[PDB]
Amino acid sequence: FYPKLQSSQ
Amino acid sequence: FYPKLQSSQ
Amino acid sequence: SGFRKMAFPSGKVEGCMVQVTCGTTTLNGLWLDDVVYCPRHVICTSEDMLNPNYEDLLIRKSNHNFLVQAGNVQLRVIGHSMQNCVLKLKVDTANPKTPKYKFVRIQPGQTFSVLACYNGSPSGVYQCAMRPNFTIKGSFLNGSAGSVGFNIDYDCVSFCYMHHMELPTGVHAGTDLEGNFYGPFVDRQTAQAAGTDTTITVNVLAWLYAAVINGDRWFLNRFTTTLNDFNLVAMKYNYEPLTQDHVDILGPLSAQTGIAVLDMCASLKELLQNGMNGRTILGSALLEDEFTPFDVVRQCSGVTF
Amino acid sequence: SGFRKMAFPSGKVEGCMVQVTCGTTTLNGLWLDDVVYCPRHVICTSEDMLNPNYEDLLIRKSNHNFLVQAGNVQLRVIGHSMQNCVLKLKVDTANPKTPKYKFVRIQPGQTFSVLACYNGSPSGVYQCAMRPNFTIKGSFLNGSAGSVGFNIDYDCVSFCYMHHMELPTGVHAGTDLEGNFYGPFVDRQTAQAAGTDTTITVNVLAWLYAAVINGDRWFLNRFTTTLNDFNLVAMKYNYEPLTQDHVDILGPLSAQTGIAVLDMCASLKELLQNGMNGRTILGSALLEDEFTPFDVVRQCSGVTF
Repeated sequence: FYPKLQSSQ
Repeated sequence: FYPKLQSSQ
Repeated sequence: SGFRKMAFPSGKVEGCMVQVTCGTTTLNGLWLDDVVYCPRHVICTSEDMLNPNYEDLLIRKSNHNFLVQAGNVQLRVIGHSMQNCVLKLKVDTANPKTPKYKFVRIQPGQTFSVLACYNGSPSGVYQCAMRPNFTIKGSFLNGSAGSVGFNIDYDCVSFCYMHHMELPTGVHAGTDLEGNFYGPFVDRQTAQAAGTDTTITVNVLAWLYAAVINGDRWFLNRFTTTLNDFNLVAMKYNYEPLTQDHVDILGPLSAQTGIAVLDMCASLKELLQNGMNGRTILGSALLEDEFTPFDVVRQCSGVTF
Repeated sequence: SGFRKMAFPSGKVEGCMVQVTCGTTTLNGLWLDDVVYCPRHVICTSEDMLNPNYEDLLIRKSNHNFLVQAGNVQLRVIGHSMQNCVLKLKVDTANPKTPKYKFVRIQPGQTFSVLACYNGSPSGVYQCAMRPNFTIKGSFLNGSAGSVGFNIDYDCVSFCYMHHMELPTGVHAGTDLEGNFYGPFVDRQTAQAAGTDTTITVNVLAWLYAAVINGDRWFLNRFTTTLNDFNLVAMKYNYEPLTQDHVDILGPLSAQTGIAVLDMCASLKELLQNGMNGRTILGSALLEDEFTPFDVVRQCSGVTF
């Protein structure tokens, strides 16, 4: 997996 | 041991 | 990702905590509208907690015998009465921080957040479940009575627990906000004991679902079973029976994961008979039973208030 | 009695939580006085996730491209700047609910409470530790960036953490409130991995002291240890080395229980060798390391805020 910047769309 | 009502003094 | 023992935010409750002192006895009260609720044993002196006569103790009290402090403001008491095991102290100013609220009585297996307080001020907040034996595994010290348990829904605080006392095994007993005890306990210090406890089966299942939601999928298996066959096993390990209602409530989790409940029940069966095999689930070497299905959904879907 | 993973009361931080939207990207901000602090990747589009030049992305934005909402009120942004990995949005109104606060950078092993938010609204509060590998084992979903971690000192909130991102093992990384990341992580979605984590030894020992204070001694033994022999053993179990400062930090619990720190070290060596053999300690079948010595004293004495 890859890291996720945890804003929302 | 006995039950304790948990007020303070 | 991640799964934590998550409490509700406590600000709405924080604005309702006050201190109630009667003689040399002090505990916390809950100030809503123009009433403060607190355990009736605040009218006990140290020496009458063995067999108190609360009627007689209260009749010799008057309003000015109650010192109610809200921060650095004394509240003037203009009326007092007993409702079951709670004192209702009428005060002359309505709490301007009163949230939208209800008093609710919960059932064993349900969870809530506790704002533990001393002298009307919070020490912290944690999450509890009502055990099947009607005790609470709290963290409470002398002076903590009158702390409350609650749940939030949108903007409404449902008050469900007010703390009274500690049992000899160190677990805790209290009432709803109408002063009715949970469990066969009484507010006095004669000999009392918690009965045998059992594990909240539907909650463990909810927890395993949370694990799968978090990628802990090792306990999943190619097996299946029935509700009847599961409950034969669970009963042996001191688990509550799983009812069809419990299955229905586990529906949104089974739908979100793609695992049928009885498939999850099959994995739980294997976990009970063979154990976890030195592995852990969601950071625990025990099967956690203090998360409801809704607690899982609320946490993994990020429900806010 | 009892012992729980207890968080700080969240009310003061609840009153600082706002929503920040740039384009179609939304997350949380922290509103103190007339400044809103938020993670800088709010200025990213779905196309800017791998190798953003934030200076370049920022120069293309004006004040009115930042939509800040505090409940049902939009705040007017009158200025913006970047400080490391956070944005500071100056707004035209000071937050009337601003508490006494400080910005602090904590060390691995220290604990804090997280107020998990979405769309500027609180979802829940839980207790965390800065892991030795500079990750936190939180519970965070898409939209949770800008949630903060904190400690309270009676009436002063110390903000120590701002949430930014999730790593592939499902742990989390973030910054202090000056926008400096804990650990060697960066706010892009290229490949990143937490290093091997270790157990916070000083905290396991504090928790063992909490067990003694709550009446449990079954795990002690008749031995002592040198500090160096303790560390040679513990490190084979991926425990952090215990320093003399750690020993000093445990002095108060040592003094209250009558157990010398190196004697509790001997108990720990045996618990690691044996496991718990079907027992639990403060309700856990694992050695818990997210309680500091100060957390223990605070919960076992009734410290309030």
